[PDB]
Amino acid sequence: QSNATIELSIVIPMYNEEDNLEHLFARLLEVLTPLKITYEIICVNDGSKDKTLKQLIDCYQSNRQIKIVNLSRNFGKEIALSAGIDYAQGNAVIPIDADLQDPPELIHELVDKWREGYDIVYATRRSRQGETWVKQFTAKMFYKVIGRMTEIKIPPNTGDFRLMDRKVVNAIKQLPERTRFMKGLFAWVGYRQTFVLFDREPRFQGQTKWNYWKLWNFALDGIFSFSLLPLKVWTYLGSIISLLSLAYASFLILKTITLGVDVPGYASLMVAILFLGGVQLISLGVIGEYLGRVYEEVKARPLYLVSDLWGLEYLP
Amino acid sequence: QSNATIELSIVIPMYNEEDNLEHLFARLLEVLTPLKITYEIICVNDGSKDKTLKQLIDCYQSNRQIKIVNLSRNFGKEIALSAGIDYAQGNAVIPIDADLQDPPELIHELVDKWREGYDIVYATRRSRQGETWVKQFTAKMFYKVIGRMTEIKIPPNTGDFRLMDRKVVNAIKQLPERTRFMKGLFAWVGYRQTFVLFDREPRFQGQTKWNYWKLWNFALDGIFSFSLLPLKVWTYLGSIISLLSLAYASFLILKTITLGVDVPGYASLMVAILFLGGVQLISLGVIGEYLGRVYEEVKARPLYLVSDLWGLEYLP
Amino acid sequence: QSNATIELSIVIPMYNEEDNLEHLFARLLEVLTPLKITYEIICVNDGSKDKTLKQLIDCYQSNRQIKIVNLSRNFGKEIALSAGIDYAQGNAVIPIDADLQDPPELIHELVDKWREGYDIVYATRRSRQGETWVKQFTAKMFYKVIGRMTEIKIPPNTGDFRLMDRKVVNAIKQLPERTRFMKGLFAWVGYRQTFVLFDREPRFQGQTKWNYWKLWNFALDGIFSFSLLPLKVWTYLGSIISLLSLAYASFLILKTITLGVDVPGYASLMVAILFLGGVQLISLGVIGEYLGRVYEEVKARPLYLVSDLWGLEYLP
Amino acid sequence: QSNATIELSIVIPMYNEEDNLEHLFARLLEVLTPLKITYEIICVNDGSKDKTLKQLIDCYQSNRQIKIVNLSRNFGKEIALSAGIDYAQGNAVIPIDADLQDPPELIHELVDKWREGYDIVYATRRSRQGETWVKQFTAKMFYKVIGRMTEIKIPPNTGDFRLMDRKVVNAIKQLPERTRFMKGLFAWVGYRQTFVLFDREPRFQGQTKWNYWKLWNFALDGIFSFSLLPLKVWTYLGSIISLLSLAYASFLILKTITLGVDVPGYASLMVAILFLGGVQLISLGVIGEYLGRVYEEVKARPLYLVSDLWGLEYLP
Ligand SMILES: O=c1ccn([C@@H]2O[C@H](COP(=O)(O)OP(=O)(O)O[C@H]3O[C@H](CO)[C@@H](O)[C@H](O)[C@H]3O)[C@@H](O)[C@H]2O)c(=O)[nH]1
Ligand SMILES: O=c1ccn([C@@H]2O[C@H](COP(=O)(O)OP(=O)(O)O[C@H]3O[C@H](CO)[C@@H](O)[C@H](O)[C@H]3O)[C@@H](O)[C@H]2O)c(=O)[nH]1
Ligand SMILES: O=c1ccn([C@@H]2O[C@H](COP(=O)(O)OP(=O)(O)O[C@H]3O[C@H](CO)[C@@H](O)[C@H](O)[C@H]3O)[C@@H](O)[C@H]2O)c(=O)[nH]1
Ligand SMILES: O=c1ccn([C@@H]2O[C@H](COP(=O)(O)OP(=O)(O)O[C@H]3O[C@H](CO)[C@@H](O)[C@H](O)[C@H]3O)[C@@H](O)[C@H]2O)c(=O)[nH]1
Ligand SMILES: [Mg+2]
Ligand SMILES: [Mg+2]
Ligand SMILES: [Mg+2]
Ligand SMILES: [Mg+2]
Repeated sequence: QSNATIELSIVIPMYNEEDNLEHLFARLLEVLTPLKITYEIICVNDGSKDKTLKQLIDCYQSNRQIKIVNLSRNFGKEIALSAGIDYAQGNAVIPIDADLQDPPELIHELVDKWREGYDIVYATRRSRQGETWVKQFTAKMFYKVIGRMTEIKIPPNTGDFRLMDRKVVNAIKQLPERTRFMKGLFAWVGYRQTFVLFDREPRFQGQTKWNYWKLWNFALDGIFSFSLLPLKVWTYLGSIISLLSLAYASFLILKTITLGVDVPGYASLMVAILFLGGVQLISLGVIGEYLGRVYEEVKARPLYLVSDLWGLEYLP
Repeated sequence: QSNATIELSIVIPMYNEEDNLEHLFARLLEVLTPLKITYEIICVNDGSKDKTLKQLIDCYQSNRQIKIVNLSRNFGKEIALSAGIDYAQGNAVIPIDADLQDPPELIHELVDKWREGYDIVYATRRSRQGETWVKQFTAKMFYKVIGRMTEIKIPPNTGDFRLMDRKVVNAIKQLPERTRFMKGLFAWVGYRQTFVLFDREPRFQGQTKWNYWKLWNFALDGIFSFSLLPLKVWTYLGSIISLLSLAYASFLILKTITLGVDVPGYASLMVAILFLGGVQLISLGVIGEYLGRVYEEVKARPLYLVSDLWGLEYLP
Repeated sequence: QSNATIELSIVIPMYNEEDNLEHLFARLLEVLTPLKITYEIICVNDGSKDKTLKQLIDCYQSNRQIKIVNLSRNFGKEIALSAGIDYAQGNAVIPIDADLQDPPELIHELVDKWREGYDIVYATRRSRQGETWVKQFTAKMFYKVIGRMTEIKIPPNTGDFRLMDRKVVNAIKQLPERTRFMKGLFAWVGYRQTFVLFDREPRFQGQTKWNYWKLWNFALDGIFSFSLLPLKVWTYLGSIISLLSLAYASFLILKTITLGVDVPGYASLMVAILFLGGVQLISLGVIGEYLGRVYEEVKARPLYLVSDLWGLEYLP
Repeated sequence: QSNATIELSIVIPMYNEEDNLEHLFARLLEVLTPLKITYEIICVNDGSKDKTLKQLIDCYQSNRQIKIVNLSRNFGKEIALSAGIDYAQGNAVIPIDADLQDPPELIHELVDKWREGYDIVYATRRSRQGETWVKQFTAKMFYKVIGRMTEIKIPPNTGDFRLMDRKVVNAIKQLPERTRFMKGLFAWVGYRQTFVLFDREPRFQGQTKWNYWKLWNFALDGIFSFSLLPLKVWTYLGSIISLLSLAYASFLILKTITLGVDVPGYASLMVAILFLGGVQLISLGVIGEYLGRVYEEVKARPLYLVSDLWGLEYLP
């Protein structure tokens, strides 16, 4: 009997991952055989510049569970993951890395948490460990900032290693977004979510020169995709500055009448500067409010997500 | 004979509404039985953190008229109402609250007004009563402001308790909008609209610490979704300021030629400040006009709504 | 034999047009009978506040050529025309006014020009005549301005009285736009276009107190929907102002070194003011360029329009 | 046996190309007959103002390989090319010019490079030659700038003469964009790309008065469609200016306390000017970041492009 129903999809983005395919596939097979479930392995070639696709085709010829999504260009790991998840058909989908920095054995644990009713199972590191103090402090500050500014609650130490139920995968597919912060998006599609702790081996504990410009832009993407306060604060700042300018002008007139001293030219210049700056900041704040509305409209997120229905059929 | 056609949908958003389901359903059944019409009760669980969904499933098992829309997350009362209306199939749809602050008996009156040809029947409180003076004054000022700025006429004292005909429900479904002001949207879909007065009981007359930041943001949403004047005023303000700067410069030159006194440096600085501020305000106004056009485009409201046709079929 | 193919659609937007329906329909029938072609009359009730819809239904009961599009609200004459054209099915579509200020007899002439191969036949007044000098001068200046700024060539003295071939009607339907300047849109869908001159009778020559705020907003819509120069000029203005500030600073330093006089504080303030204003104007210009790109994207106009094909089928 | 499968499409945009059709078609037939492949010639009349369409119809009557796309208006060469490619159905598509400035014989070479597995084959001039020094320097500077700012790598000396595989054509059709920089778009859809060198004949080496305003706007389109840095730089500039203002104020206070001299009015004015300018530049930078996100959303580019699949079917 052929099930024809994939229970588990393993999505691996690959970029120059030759001389890693054999070990990765051996470990994955060793982990996935005891699970006794139908599975597929979607390997997404993200424009590799070496003999990765050739070895992938060699493995695909012999192993029926291997499928290849060959992207035209190198789009990056996140976009390769998105493509692999788009082409995945399992009831659960697990993104994993080809270098096996995240132990594939934990897949089993994830599957267990998936069978207890959880729709998202994050694989979270117990501690950051090998990451430098600067990286840890910046990550902690970013998470605190995004928690304060936004209404989403991104769990700590969560990477791309996770299990997503088919329902969560379809919810993520319902989000047409070109500027995606995946951590915030997974927090936003709030289903039954849990986490499984795992200690990453010292082989991959810390070895990375982080490009802090890329990290800064990633944090900016996360903040801007889920908060509009940076656009709203300016109208109130302009109102405060204009009020200060008006109060200063009133005080200058009061000193002119009660002391008989004409207002100095620099004081009038300061009043005009503050008033014009506040008016322009109010205009910028109104523009920012309307631009936030436009951004919300063009992100085109669903108003809601239905997780379960009783007595009703799902709307197309 | 099975009608298979729901005449009335009752949409109830629920968030932690356990220990209220029994009384709510008993009152609703007592009201809806004499109506002698087929009905459904769409209960929308908006991510309740207690045993609300369990009791909802218990009620759904026994009562065939109860259906449950279980949202993945807590999206808020308005979004839960939107989801329930999306899943409703009655000829008329009535959003009601689970705490029964709005008397369900008035449903009957609403249905009567629905059978007289009205497409929207608002349930309006006779007086605000228990609301504090600050709340009443802010609401009155907001309604006056939105009436002056916009072309819509939002009726006073209207809440979410209302009856919408299927035609109005479909018109609202035709509005893809992520930043929705529902009061203004219902005013904008102008069908045959009336209201039914009702005095809310002292049990729910006034007990609420209003978060005026949330109210302010709600008013901002309402003003910005139906008015573009806050974007347009800035170009005229900049034109006025630039004209004043040019007139001041002309007066300074006139005093330089007729009195033989060279222009003081502070006067020239003031002229430059005013001219640059006016030019930047004109630029901000042009940007605001184009941003208002962009906002109108991305709101993607239908150009018109057809209420009735004679000799023609409805366009798909 | 029943043709079942409407050759001509007459679209009439109506708002409080009772006591005009009898004369309008009599004149239209007198004009359209000699044409010996199948026709329909789409009357669009734009939320009339009198017994217009009742008389329209009375006429529709007896006359098989009358169809009624009843809009939910009063959306305005232009939107009512858009709805009527959307519901029209004739090979040619002619928008006409219910008061018959434009002679329906000219319809015949329009039809003639339609049979000579022209896709758009404008009905143009020979002279403005009754319009005041202010109105004529403002219209002439607006048309000159829109001709200079844009690449479209809006013909003079063209109103809503025109004939549009089905191909032009479908091209206009291909333009999803919520901020529409119909004159510019018809110029933009450039098919075989001609005009027929007609002298409007003194009964409707001039009687109108034009709301120049509405006319100004209409002109702004026309300019902004087909020109982006108001967004682009600001970056060049800022560049010029910044260059002037830098040159002034250089001249001040040159006078400081060649004359031994330290730069006065007001001169340094002026340099800073001009430099900051120019930098902010460059920023506003870059924002305006990107906003113009966004506006072009969200207007979603077709890249091209195909008028004829040889050896190919039309793309869906 | 009728193949019914076009192997090669030749897309020719034509604008006033009468007295060139005979030579163009003779040369094209001479080149395309030895290829021994099925082909079509899509001639796109871009609103020609002479007897171009008549001769095109005459040629289409006799030659079964000629098809005509008659655009309603003159939309420009690039849009005419887009329409012709949209109506092309060959496995490979080659845009060529009607004046035959690019030798059609090179088509053969392109086809050869297409059969070696390349999806895009650019026809690149060996040297610019006849172009003036100003044109060459501006082109080189523009290409260096777009290479530095963006992540795309536009090949040098590439024109519209190229071969695109059906897969690349479909990828380009997947890009709904009204503001298109085709060079950057072809760089962005990164498939197997190569180039074929060709020396353009002295008949077309250099004869052109380039409109540098149009070239400047084209370069602006290219930079803005693939870079957001012009929107991002302003927040950092504002931060720097605000920091300088704060440092200047601190230095002034330090001199006030350590020297006992009250701060001059011009110094305080300068501090206020710099602080307000920096705050407004930060606001403009935040607006620019959000506007860049909006532009990315409304460009609606696909997240990825799949070039090949193994074990999976293409997603609809
Ligand atoms: O453009 C691409 C496309 C796919 N992949 C795949 O992504 C998987 C793992 O990516 P990897 O580069 O090994 O990242 P990590 O090991 O998880 O750690 C990263 O941590 C930083 C951000 O997490 C990155 O900037 C660093 O490159 C890297 O050390 C592998 O299968 C790769 O093939 C890439 O890395 N880059
Ligand atoms: O996130 C949610 C989702 C659903 N519901 C449902 O909405 C119904 C009624 O909502 P409720 O909180 O009782 O509001 P009201 O009784 O109508 O009065 C409100 O008046 C203010 C705005 O109307 C609110 O901010 C206050 O929370 C509240 O006092 C109930 O079925 C709730 O279960 C919520 O209230 N919050
Ligand atoms: O909201 C609506 C909906 C439909 N119509 C119909 O439009 C037709 C003609 O409109 P009308 O008001 O008579 O305009 P005109 O006679 O063409 O002249 C106008 O010229 C100005 C702009 O053209 C308008 O602002 C003035 O109201 C009016 O004098 C009639 O069938 C009306 O019923 C309106 O006028 N207003
Ligand atoms: O609006 C249109 C529509 C179609 N075509 C067709 O495009 C082909 C070639 O265009 P052409 O005008 O001859 O450009 P080039 O010979 O490639 O060189 C150009 O180089 C510059 C930009 O490449 C242009 O601005 C100059 O007009 C021109 O010298 C011909 O089949 C034309 O019919 C146009 O040129 N303009
Ligand atoms: Mg790794
Ligand atoms: Mg309540
Ligand atoms: Mg009239
Ligand atoms: Mg040429």
